[PDB]
Amino acid sequence: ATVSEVTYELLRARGLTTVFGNPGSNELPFLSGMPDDFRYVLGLHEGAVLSMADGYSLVTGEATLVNLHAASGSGNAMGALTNSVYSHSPLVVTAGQQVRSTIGQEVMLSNVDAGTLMKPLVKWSSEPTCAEDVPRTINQAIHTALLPAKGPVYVSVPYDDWAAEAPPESAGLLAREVHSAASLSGDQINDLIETLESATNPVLVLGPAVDADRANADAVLLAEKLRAPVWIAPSPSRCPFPTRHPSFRGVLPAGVADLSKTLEGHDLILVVGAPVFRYHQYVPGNYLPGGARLIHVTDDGGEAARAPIGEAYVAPVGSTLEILANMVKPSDRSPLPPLGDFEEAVSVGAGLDPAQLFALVRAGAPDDAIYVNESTSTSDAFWSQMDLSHQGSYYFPASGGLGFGLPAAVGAQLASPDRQVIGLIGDGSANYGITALWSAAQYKIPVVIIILNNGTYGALRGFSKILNTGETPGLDVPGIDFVHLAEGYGVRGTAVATAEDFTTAFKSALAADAPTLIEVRTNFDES
Amino acid sequence: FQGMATVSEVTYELLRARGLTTVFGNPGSNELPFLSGMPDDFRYVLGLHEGAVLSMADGYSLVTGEATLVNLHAASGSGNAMGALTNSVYSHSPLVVTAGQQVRSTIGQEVMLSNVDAGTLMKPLVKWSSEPTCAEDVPRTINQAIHTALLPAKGPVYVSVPYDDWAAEAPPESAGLLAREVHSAASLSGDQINDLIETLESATNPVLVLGPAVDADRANADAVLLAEKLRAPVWIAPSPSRCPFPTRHPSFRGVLPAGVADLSKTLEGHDLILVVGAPVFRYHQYVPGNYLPGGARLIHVTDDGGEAARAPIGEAYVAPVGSTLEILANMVKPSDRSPLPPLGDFEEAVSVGAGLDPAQLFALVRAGAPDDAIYVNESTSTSDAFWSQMDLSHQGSYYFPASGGLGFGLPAAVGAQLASPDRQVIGLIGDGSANYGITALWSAAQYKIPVVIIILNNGTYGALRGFSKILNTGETPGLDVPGIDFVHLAEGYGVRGTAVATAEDFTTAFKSALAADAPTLIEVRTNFDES
Amino acid sequence: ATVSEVTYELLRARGLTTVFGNPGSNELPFLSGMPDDFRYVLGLHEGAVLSMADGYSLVTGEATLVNLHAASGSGNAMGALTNSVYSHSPLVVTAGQQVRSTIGQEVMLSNVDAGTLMKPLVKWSSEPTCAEDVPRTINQAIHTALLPAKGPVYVSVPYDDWAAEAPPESAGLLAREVHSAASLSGDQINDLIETLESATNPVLVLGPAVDADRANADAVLLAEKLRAPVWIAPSPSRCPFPTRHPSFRGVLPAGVADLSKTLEGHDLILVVGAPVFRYHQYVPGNYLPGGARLIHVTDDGGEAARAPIGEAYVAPVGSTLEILANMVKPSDRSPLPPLGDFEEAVSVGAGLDPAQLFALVRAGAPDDAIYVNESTSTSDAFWSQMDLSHQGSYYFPASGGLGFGLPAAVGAQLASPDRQVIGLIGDGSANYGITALWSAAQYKIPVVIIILNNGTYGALRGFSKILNTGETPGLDVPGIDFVHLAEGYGVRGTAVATAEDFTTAFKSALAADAPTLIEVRTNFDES
Ligand SMILES: Cc1ncc(C[n+]2csc(CCOP(=O)(O)OP(=O)(O)O)c2C)c(N)n1
Ligand SMILES: Cc1ncc(C[n+]2csc(CCOP(=O)(O)OP(=O)(O)O)c2C)c(N)n1
Ligand SMILES: Cc1ncc(C[n+]2csc(CCOP(=O)(O)OP(=O)(O)O)c2C)c(N)n1
Ligand code: NA
Ligand code: NA
Ligand code: NA
Repeated sequence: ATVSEVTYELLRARGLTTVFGNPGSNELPFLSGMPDDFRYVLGLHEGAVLSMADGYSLVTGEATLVNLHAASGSGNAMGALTNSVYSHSPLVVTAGQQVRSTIGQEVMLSNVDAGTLMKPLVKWSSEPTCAEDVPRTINQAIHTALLPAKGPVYVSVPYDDWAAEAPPESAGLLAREVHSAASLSGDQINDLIETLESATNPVLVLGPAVDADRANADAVLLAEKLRAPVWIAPSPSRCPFPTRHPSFRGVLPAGVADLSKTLEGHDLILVVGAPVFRYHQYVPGNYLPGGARLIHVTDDGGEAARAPIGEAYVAPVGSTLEILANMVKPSDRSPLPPLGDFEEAVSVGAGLDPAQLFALVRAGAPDDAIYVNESTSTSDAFWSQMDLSHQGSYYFPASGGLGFGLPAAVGAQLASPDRQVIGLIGDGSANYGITALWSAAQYKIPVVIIILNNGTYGALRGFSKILNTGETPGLDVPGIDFVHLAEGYGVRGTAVATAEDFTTAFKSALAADAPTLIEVRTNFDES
Repeated sequence: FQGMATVSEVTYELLRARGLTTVFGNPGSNELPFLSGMPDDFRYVLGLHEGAVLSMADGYSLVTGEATLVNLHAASGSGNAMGALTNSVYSHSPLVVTAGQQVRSTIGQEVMLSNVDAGTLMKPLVKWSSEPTCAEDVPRTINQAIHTALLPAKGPVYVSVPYDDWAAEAPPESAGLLAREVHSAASLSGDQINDLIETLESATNPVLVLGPAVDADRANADAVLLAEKLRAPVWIAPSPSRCPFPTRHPSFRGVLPAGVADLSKTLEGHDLILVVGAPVFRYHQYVPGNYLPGGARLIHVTDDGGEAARAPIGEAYVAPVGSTLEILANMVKPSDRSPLPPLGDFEEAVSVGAGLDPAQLFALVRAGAPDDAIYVNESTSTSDAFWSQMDLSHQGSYYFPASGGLGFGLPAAVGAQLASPDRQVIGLIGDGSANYGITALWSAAQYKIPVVIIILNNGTYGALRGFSKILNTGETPGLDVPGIDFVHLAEGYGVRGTAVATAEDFTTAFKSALAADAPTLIEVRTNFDES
Repeated sequence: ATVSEVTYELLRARGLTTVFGNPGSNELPFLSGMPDDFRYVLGLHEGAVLSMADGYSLVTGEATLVNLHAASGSGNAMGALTNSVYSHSPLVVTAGQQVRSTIGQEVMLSNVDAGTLMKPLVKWSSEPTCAEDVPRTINQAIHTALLPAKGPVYVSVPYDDWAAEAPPESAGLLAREVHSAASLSGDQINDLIETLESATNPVLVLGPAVDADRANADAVLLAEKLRAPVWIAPSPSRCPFPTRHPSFRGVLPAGVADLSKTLEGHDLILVVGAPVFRYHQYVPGNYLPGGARLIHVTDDGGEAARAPIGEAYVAPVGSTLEILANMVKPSDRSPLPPLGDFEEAVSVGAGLDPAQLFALVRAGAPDDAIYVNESTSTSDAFWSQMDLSHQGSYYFPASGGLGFGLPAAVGAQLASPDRQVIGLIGDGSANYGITALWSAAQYKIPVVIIILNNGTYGALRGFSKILNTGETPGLDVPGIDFVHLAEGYGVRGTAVATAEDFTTAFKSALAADAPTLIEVRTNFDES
């Protein structure tokens, strides 16, 4: 058996039968041995490749294989790889390397220190020391990617290694499983449940790891038992809670003073499956309101260690929430009132207000749509206006690395055969991942992409107000036709400027067997 | 005192002092405080994508020779530029890349848009990288960054600055920083010359192999004079990124093949290989055999000590390529050989197919294009065609990505053109390559940069079909890129584009494009040999 | 309140009141603010300091603070720090750095990239970006060091930072706790207990994490229930099991072929709290014997991912073993017979055979002595001849980094007020940590150090036989008088070459209230 034959038998064994790639000189020898039950998904650009892989991974929860070209290809993906770290995405990224004997002379398409290139992002990286060790290195890469705290891994393989004889002890590799402890001490539970039934006025703050661990329902049950309001942790990348449940209050602001002012009056903040906290704008003050204690539950030891306040429990979010939800006593307090009806959304301007666009999307879109959002200035509008209740209904770049949305939408859709993925991309964001449109065309991936085109980097105009920087060079991106870009990559696109035309183009796009792009002209509030 | 200056005011006074008045950027939360203090004599060039930004900066740098400033956003923006940065390393391009970082007190908690270990992110590419330990040290860190970028062996440097540092009071002793110069020894021992000239006048049949650093050091003329004096054939070192010699000079023989056995077979018969301004060697395809032909000794002259150390054969001299070549050219004795005959006429260029053969397209480009065009090439399968068919005779006439990192060509062309007020830049980009830097077309449109971009569209990754023959890998997934309209992409970014499939229509579209005051794209349908 | 005042209030809060150090220019400002309830332990050499800290940490289980000097001081400790990684030792190593404004100009005693210097060893390293962040960086360092998988952390602090005003939000830091899930799913248990009661002829292989988690008793109960033989995993750094219990069989050989041949006949290898496996000598072949499946239980996800065979469970070793021990059914199989008598130990030679010296040590030493071993060629002798029956009775350098033994003995003794620590150091090993004798003298630490002096690097003569390298330069270390070295550092020393004189010197040394060193002349088998 060759290193290639054993590696492929192993990827199949682990469910990595979808490969996202942009190929090169040094990866043809890997790709040549590829079996017929595997599918290769080509992207024209490594950032798109990797972000497509990321979206595919987020929807499935499964590890996902990426194959990139040398240093130039791996480098082009570093920006996207940041999002994978904070989204706890088990991408397994393999890179082709030049013939093993020639790397030292730095011949053309040598990756010099391949283990260093992708640090400090990836949890783990290896250039195996010999062809023999390539299969076990890939086994270790996969187990490592799926180990709490989940995350991306990188393996650089010299192209001549694939042809080498595989080591005898490789039937051994296939058989390997690695399990995580899926709970925490019985003693440590009774402390959590005492503190919860103790609290006079508690609040749940929920992060992406609740959505990742498919614990939306157990979060709901725990909010019902405590009659507790529920906020989403700041800078959210996923939606961990039904947005029209009585307990839902929205997203905490990502300012230190602003977040503590919002939670004023609560004696216990229980934060589940989020860092404490993913602040953004620098607005200094108190982490907590007076007379408040914070309990913190996370898969990520890094998150628990680096928090500046609180009592953390490092444990699986799924299990913990399931246990607490099924064992806390219903409280005395009255069940919470139903939420106000959705605020009314008028539009005065040449185009649509984001608030109105999202209300039109709510009315038109399937009950079980998946929304891949990368529309930086429209957050307040989205949350005040969307009705999400399925697991896995919202994805946003977890480190605000732009060029996630368009590609992640395509990848999410490929993973989601019976759920409609709708991309809501700004005109700025779309340019970082535009070539993923070609992949949707080629592989007939029926995504809907909505470009919110306000002619500007809106969120950066928002910041030049808070930072008193004023009229800075390069806030404006005028003169982009996204219909021309879509047709350039073989995707059918229409431009739209009124509610009636949008409702039409959207109803149409949801019916389509093919990728569709709608360019909406949107208005930016210049206060 | 009332002579109180901010870190921003001193940094800007310094960038002006050093000629870095052109800034390439894609902005973010953490860079607005830098950009806000930017003066009026400075120009910001926005790119929609950091790889495009940085490749534009690279092109601008290659034409001028000067250090060039880039400003990127945090970890996500810096990471998007790692691919492009590889080309900067092998092209010895003095890019100074600054990145915004989150407020200094908040980086440890890893708040949103924290770069965690900013110094590690860009290793091992950049020669040098710093996150200064305080606001006070930001000006000197940037001074050091610039001197370091321009120091043999030239290359890219990275500085991550927390955004709150710009507003901090600058250190007292900063008039001192401006006054700073750093000079490199621009020559080598008199004794060491007489060894070079003895070995050269010794050789019964010597050959010059020339690399990018001859073009970088503006030594094209002195290389010519040296080839005239030795009546020596001149080859370009393999996997060239620049053209260091006139391609229609008597001595010109073309590009050495980038295989070990193939290169040594080509130089068979020569007793002295003098390699100037190149690694030994930038091989690509693994074709094993002898590094040198029988009876041959290799002299190797390079600014780069790394290149001299890592070479697997040869006697190297680490010295400035410019000076060395100037000295040798002016002091070697005319040899007892006949001056070399003029080159044959250009081979004839017929095209059988639905489109143009690259050899015919390049012959049409030769006939249409000004004497002094600059060509930015990123067309991987068309190399033999280019060299057999182009008449390059001026410094700085050819750029190709120095680590074959694709997404250099389109953006580097735009940047090269911005730097090149009196010379037409012509991009020759494949349909594959163009997608890695497509957004640089927007920058050309916005800033009214009169580049001509020729997409050679053969519907495929041609050079990878070339490789699946040599590597016996066969029908591999993802060799084909069908269903892309570059005219639609150009018009999408506000560049005027036409598609063309015959010599008559190409000659027309090209004559027109060269007259334009605006970026123009010609999509040529080309033929790929499947037999 | 200054960064120094808050840092000290925090170290006290966390029980880090014992500080091991070698001081310099850049650490005086930290040390000056040290309170009276704290003790500083000076070592003359950073390797010794850090190995002393390691020994102190191993006996207590607690995180332990080290303070080193700049790049030259930190560099001198890199070797010792390797042992801390593989011994899962929560050392918190702080280093002084030059004044923050002057680091860039690389003035004298600048650490250039302090975060890079100690990678890839330490789990985690920071140079805080400002004085304000120094207390939280140290809080994060501590939590990180104690988080499964435990290990060393490094923090470089510019000396001017200690004097800076501390941030408002510092009462917050003190209050912080981080707990680990101290168990694993009820479902995942029933799989373990089925597989164990299933097996016709199972074997326990035990590693250092059993001793670290104070699970010696529960390992015993589980071996009694399965009437199972117990081996220690190869290259052991701790003793996880009573050596005179019926089930005890010794240490597995650290060769691939040799280990699988030893376990031939077993259908289930359960490995608890060790890597799979810590091989040394390259003796190639089959990882497992035919018809064998390996279950692997570890706190370390790194250990579980990189293993080349086995079904791994990443979980707390203490809990797991306690659960299994209390819930597996007693088996049909006959209770195991009492062990063979200790083999006879005669000596023909100018000195003692190691086997005879260890039998003299067995007879003379308290039931509950702690042995710190760094005697590379004497392993077979130690295990065939010692009666260890208590938690924390054996320590050996976990990456065979020499210069652990002498210092770890001193540190172990300082931590161990009512148990006698006995160091068994070779003449080779002793030179790497000799200066720790000074620390024992200064702080009146009643360690007993036995130098086994065979005039040679014995284990390297052992290897030049297996590697057919022959008479290699530098196998011999003649002309060293350890009595002169002891007295040089203010420790009482005697040299000894017969059983009768050893029994005398040893009886005397156990009576001492002061460090004592015995140099025994030993014989090396050149066969
Ligand atoms: C790779 C990368 N480059 C730059 C940024 C900075 N950035 C964040 S918000 C923003 C504006 C994006 O514009 P658009 O998508 O149009 O959103 P809008 O604010 O207009 O709703 C930019 C450029 C980033 N986060 N990531
Ligand atoms: C960033 C990057 N990804 C992948 C490669 C591998 N590669 C080498 S040539 C090539 C095909 C591009 O060819 P194209 O521009 O279509 O020109 P042609 O081969 O048709 O002449 C690719 C993808 C690379 N060099 N750089
Ligand atoms: C820091 C370090 N350097 C070198 C070695 C290699 N080494 C391992 S065993 C050994 C010899 C030590 O001999 P000694 O302690 O006298 O014991 P003996 O072999 O005679 O039992 C050496 C040099 C090592 N393990 N650690
Ligand atoms: Na916008
Ligand atoms: Na092509
Ligand atoms: Na010895």
